[PDB]
Amino acid sequence: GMQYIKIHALDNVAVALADLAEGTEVSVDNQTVTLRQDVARGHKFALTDIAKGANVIKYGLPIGYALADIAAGEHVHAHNTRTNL
Amino acid sequence: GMQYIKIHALDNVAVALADLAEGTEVSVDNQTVTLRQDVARGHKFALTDIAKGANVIKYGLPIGYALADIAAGEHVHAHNTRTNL
Repeated sequence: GMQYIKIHALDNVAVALADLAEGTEVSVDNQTVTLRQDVARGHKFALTDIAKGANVIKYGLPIGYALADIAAGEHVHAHNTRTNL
Repeated sequence: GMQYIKIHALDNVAVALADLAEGTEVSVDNQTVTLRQDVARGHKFALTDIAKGANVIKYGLPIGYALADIAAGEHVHAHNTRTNL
């Protein structure tokens, strides 16, 4: 099966579908993303840089914002984002 | 776009993509259901009954479990499920 799902075309995060190790390369939307941390199954990782204060877009919706600068390929979770739904 | 997304074929929840009113009839992945509470954009609702203790399945993964019996078309959130990812 797929290692990740990118739920919606506008999303700047994808969800890991397996426990993915730091340094793993993923092919998403005709580009490559390299994980910068371990990302547990079900957790988000960044498809692009998400600057501090910038929206996390998931399901095509702004679901929250970054609490600090997040780099493409980093683990996105409670530590570095706030969810606003 | 749609008013909801069922992300994976195994999921027993869908994600509202707009603020859906109590009463709305939903059709997805050949499945129908009628909403029993308002469901805010970005929030989950049950596609089928989910018994107390039973997994919430989202992204094709077990992401958590029900704290109480959940009826098809109910709002699924912190009040009636726990997330274990």
